[PDB]
Amino acid sequence: DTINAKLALTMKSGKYVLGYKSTLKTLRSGKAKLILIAGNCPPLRKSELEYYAMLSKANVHHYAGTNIDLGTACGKLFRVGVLAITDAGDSDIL
RNA sequence: GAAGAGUUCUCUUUUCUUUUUAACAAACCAUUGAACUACCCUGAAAUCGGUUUAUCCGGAGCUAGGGUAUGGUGUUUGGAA
Repeated sequence: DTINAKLALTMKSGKYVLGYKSTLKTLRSGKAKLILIAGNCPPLRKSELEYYAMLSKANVHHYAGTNIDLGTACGKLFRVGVLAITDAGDSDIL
């Protein structure tokens, strides 16, 4: 299966936050299990998000597709630069 | 409104003139006129919203709420009656 389907599954039944500021909050709290980073993300931000994840022992997936594709992949009609998944629910993302 | 003047068969509570306030200094300031202009904080937006005369803006963080800065040929005064 593709990550888009897993992302579509985990948003039907699951927990998530969208965007940079909310992602940092879940990484700080320790409830972020997996963060998805858009392919065209700012290069400095990617280093910061990767560092936050390593400190909180969360997985990072730099998956191909821009913030436009990531926004579409979550079913939203706006660009998404980074996702944080606190709960897969019924999906097999983790 | 006031002071003076012009006209006045008749009419005209009339017509005309004067009724000013500098550099500089201080405190405020989007109030009273011009800002959500830029930035920050909270928060996280699809039933998408905000918004200009001019359609641009937002998960790279909208709307909203509260702040910070920019400051006079503005205000209140000193100067200055």
